[PDB]
Amino acid sequence: ASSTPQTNVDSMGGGHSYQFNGQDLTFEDLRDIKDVRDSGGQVAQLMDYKALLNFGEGCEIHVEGDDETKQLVDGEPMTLSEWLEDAFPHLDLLVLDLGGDALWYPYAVGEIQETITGEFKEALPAEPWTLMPESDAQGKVQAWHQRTKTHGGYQTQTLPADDLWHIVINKASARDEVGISEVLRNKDEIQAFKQNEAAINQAIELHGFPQRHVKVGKEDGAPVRDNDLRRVRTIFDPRTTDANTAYFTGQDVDVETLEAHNFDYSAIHEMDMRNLTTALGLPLEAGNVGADGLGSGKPAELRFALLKLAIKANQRSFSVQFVERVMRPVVRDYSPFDHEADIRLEINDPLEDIGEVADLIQQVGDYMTNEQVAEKLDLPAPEDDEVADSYRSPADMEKDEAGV
Amino acid sequence: MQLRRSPGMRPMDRDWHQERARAREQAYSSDLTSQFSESEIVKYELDTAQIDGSDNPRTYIWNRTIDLFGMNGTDVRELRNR
Amino acid sequence: EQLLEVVMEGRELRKVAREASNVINANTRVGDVPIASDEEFARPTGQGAEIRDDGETYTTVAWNATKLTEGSRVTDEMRDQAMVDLIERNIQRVGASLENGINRVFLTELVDNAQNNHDTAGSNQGYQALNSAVGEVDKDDFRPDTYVTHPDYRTQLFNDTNLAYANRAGTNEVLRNREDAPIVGDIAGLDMHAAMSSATYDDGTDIGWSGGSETWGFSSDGDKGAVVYDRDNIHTILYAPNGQDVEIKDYEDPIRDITGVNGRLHVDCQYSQGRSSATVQY
Amino acid sequence: ATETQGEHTFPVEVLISGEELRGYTAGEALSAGEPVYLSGDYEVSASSADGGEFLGVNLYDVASGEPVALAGDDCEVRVEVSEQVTANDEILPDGLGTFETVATSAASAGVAIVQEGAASGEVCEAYIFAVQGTTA
Amino acid sequence: ATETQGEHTFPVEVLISGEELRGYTAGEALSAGEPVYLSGDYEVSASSADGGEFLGVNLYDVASGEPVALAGDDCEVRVEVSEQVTANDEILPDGLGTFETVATSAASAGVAIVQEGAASGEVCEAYIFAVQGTTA
Ligand SMILES: [K+]
Ligand SMILES: [K+]
Ligand SMILES: [Mg+2]
Ligand SMILES: [Mg+2]
Ligand SMILES: [Mg+2]
Ligand SMILES: [Mg+2]
Ligand SMILES: [Mg+2]
Ligand SMILES: [Mg+2]
Ligand SMILES: [Mg+2]
Ligand SMILES: [Mg+2]
Ligand SMILES: [Mg+2]
Repeated sequence: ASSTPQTNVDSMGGGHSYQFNGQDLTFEDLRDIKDVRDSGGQVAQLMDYKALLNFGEGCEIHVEGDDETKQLVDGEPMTLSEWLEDAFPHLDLLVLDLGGDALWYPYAVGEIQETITGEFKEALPAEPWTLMPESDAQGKVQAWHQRTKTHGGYQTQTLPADDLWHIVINKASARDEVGISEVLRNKDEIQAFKQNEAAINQAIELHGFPQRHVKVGKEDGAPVRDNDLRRVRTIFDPRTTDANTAYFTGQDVDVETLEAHNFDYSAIHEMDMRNLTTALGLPLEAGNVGADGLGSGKPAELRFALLKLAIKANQRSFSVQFVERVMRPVVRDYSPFDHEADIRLEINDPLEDIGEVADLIQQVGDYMTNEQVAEKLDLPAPEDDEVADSYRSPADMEKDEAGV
Repeated sequence: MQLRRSPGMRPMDRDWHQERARAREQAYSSDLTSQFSESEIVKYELDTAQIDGSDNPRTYIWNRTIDLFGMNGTDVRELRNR
Repeated sequence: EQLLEVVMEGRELRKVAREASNVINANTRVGDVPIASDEEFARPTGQGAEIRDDGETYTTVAWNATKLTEGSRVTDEMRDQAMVDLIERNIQRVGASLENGINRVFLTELVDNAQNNHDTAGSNQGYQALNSAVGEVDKDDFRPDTYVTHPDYRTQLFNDTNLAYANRAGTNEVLRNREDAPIVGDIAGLDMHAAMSSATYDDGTDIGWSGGSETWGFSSDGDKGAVVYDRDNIHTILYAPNGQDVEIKDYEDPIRDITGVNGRLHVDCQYSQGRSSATVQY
Repeated sequence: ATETQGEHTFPVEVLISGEELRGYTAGEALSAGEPVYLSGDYEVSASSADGGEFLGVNLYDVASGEPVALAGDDCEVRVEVSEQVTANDEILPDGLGTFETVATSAASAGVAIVQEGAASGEVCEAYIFAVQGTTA
Repeated sequence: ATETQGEHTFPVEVLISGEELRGYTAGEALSAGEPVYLSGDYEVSASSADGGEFLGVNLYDVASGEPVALAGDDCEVRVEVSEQVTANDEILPDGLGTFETVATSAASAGVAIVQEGAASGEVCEAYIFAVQGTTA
């Protein structure tokens, strides 16, 4: 075969010029994503729920054959997992920030940082709306172009791709190194939602409340002028009126009502929410809306299967890129360990029923090692390797050892 | 100070684009006074729009009063040789 | 499908004053730079005679920064219905207008108050004019390090065989990359070039501006087309009440559906030593 | 009133400064920068050639009967002048959609004062300081 | 212009009320409270006597060529009068950096109305209601 790709990629063109495509977006489009994110309301809350489902449950670092890595780091032994957990103390927060950004924006992006001594400090995120990638003829990122607010306008620079890192969740193809914003992808549905919310709010003000219409004069009678109506407005002024006011009139005064003109804003709101939630891939229930026949049985099981599959796909896509483009470089450059080790970062499932896992262990624990049980149950494995490796319970062995 | 109707501002207005495009699609000729309101001609600056009936789809779609062959609704600019 | 979500830019002027001069971030809108008297020669005297005084005398160059401003006001009906972000566009325009303002203040001081002149009288307008203008400054015992240049002067200079021929320049960079060539910023002992725009100098034709004394250009008898000077001896003094630098503020009207953006900066520009500078004349 | 930049013609923004924007019915078709006067109840029309017909300048092009924004007095405006003008000249509606000087007109008082001078057919900058009506 | 409290002299605040503060280049050195008029493109100079020369009052001391803030139409101001004035007197520039009454001048119309009376050589409080330019 060959040592470089020989199929072309669509991902080359006249830069951030006046053409339109998902990888060709401008700094204005990036700030448009930022404006949707900033401005709050229902749309922001749904996309935050999406970030929390994908990344909010926290994380765990594994190394295949971790114990074999055991080495003196600073006069004391560590394994590579112990070193990584010390290199990234607050990884649960970092994963939520980057995982959030990579759902909103086309990419999460950032820097490695060192101490003055040159020991590793942190992986430091960068504000994704400020940065855009520049790519070669085969679609790989060569440089990062940044512009940012500064005294009296914008300040601009270029950075080499060799010392930033970036992560992409949403892609046009497996070949796409630049990715897609789900905000810009679904911008029509977001605009439609916001327009109908404004339309409902305005319609409630005009039509949701009754209004008094006093008509003055006889039909085909003497005309009443504006100054004449002023003296009538004074008698019926709603600011001066109170609940049990009574009225006395001649025959030629009529106190009519503009009724509240019924319209089903609830059904319109439900329709907007159903459009938006499905556009963002969330279940309808995330929008505080429900439907008949979807609450239980196989209809419930399927929508929750689809949600958990969507989460697993995002989680793996993020996990692989974070290990390959943040953790391995950090191990290679700042660590006594082998960077070619089988590191995994796994992100917790947000929708695990611990009570179901416990009942599973009651049924088939007789076929699981104590370490496999501890893993499913989300606890540390036993301190004794034979206890960890054995199948029958640690308490069931402990009560038998107590028989000696 | 610039209002949305102010002359230097018209090209910024989404509606000025939309209504000029929509005017071109509605017209049968360049004769604006016949086809449009004095308000539209001023507000959307229709003198400056290339209105002539060439962008109206009904210019090209056949719509004969008697059609025994289902020919109506064919658009001549969609044929093999256009 | 949706219409083109785009705007095509206008002409953008060259902005160099912050790099091409010593910038002072002043603490006050008015102030003084203190200046020492020139060096002298120790006088001959007989034995046992009193040594007479001729101590260091001082003066100042006053700065008196003027508030440059630019503003814009738009209705919220327009702002909401716009093709692009109108407030981002007006921010960019306001910022640009104030940078252009600094460059006008700088260039007008630089051209008018330079104390030396080399008159080319047509003739040898390329490298020989730059070398001659360095000579004029050197003859007042200062040494220049920078030059500021008109588009007409640049065009003449890059036609000069001493730059346009690789044999004579010692590199083909001027022929290839014109203004971006490293030799253009490293010529006649000058270690910086500051390419100006034509409109920058104050003709007095612009509204609110009253003109300088010279004509800036290099295409008719008597135009000043370049200035060769010491960058440390020309000061751009910037003052801002609320920071180091240009402030943009978002106005919103208390009553009307009106929003706006207004920029400001205070700038002055003053020679410390006007003898450290020479204009080149057509 | 137009500015030229290369190929392009740009309309000048009429209103430089001030907040005396006020709304009237157009008595006829009017174009941006025209001086206007009261011609009926809240209705404005293009000013005639001497005194007694000025309320403000129209800010945008209108068909007959449409609502008009005026810049009134207490505003600075960009306006086309039909003759050469200089700073301190008082100016007056010209009858031609332009302004002209009081000195040229049959009148003895202006509605705006020239702040920046201009040649015949150029755009002046001026401050509107008065209205004029029927005194008989 | 000055007020006295005990042994101290304080400068008066030239502006009492109003938002009509506008910017010009000074065509000469000017002192706070002087009446000024247009003498070139956006350039102001001290008003001479007998009318045709008033845009507003200078608000702070300036050297020649400096930018000057100026108060005009709709402003309410503290200004030094050349002669005794009373409430409801119309006043206009005196040619001496002060104001004087229309009644005293050769002119027939003022630029400000006295709201609080004053003796000669001291500050009245006045409201600026008009500007005067070259009518010929
Ligand atoms: K006439
Ligand atoms: K007198
Ligand atoms: Mg009757
Ligand atoms: Mg001082
Ligand atoms: Mg002695
Ligand atoms: Mg001496
Ligand atoms: Mg000399
Ligand atoms: Mg090149
Ligand atoms: Mg004002
Ligand atoms: Mg007031
Ligand atoms: Mg007023």
